[PDB]
Amino acid sequence: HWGYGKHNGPEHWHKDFPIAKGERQSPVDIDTHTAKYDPSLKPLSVSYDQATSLRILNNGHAFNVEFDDSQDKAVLKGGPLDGTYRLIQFHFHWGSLDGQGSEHTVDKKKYAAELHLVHWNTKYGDFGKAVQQPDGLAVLGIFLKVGSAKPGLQKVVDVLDSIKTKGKSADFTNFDPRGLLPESLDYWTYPGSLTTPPLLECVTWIVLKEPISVSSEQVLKFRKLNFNGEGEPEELMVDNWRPAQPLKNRQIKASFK
Ligand SMILES: NS(=O)(=O)c1ccc(C(=O)O)c(S(=O)(=O)NCCc2ccccc2)c1
Ligand SMILES: [Zn+2]
Repeated sequence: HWGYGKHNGPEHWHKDFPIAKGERQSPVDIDTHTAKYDPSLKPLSVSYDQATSLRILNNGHAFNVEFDDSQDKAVLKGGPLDGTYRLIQFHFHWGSLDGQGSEHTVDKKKYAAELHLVHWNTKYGDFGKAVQQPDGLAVLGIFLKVGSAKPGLQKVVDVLDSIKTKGKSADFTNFDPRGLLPESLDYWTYPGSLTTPPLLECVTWIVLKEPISVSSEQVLKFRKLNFNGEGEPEELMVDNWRPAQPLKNRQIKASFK
């Protein structure tokens, strides 16, 4: 099955998921000089005050912090979006070393990690229906660089020992994702896809310009996770990022000048 190794990694995914070579695949390199300021873009509206986190899951490719999305509690609106998108989960992509790990790049710069807050368009009723639509999901992408610790991340880091291997989960209530956001909500946006199989072309990407800083110790703990199941040969969960894909017939728009 698919993963991030030599034998089953991003260069192989097209054989099971032909849309991998599609017209609006993610991630992409963000050429900052070519992205055009769009004065018609709105400020993002990130309304996470009532967010209800439930659980954290090692799914064999990342860890997902899952939210109660049975009603409008944590929503993303505004920016490039029409309507209301409900937070369902967040996860990260990261490297084996600090010089790689992000999926999006900025003028070819790779960050140490990238956070994805996944939201679905509530006009489609459920997540499974939303992923079948071109405007089904909105993913808020936030770059991580290694420097000062991020205090709001440490509750996540400290639970990781309990979900070391694929299929392990743990209770993870009352986590506030507002503690993972940078100061500025300046962003780039473009139409794209899921960055893992099934690679569905259902995502409005909103990538924040300002990275968050996390400590070397924090990201080292991400790298102690396992792709494998309990008792299986240990494969460290590192380099779980898809590289940049062809931009093709797309424009990246900036919310700022
Ligand atoms: N990097 S990303 O934002 O594109 C992304 C990565 C992983 C997943 C995931 O499945 O957990 C997701 S997800 O929660 O949107 N799930 C997509 C896979 C899926 C499709 C249809 C039904 C269930 C899951 C998104
Ligand atoms: Zn992701």
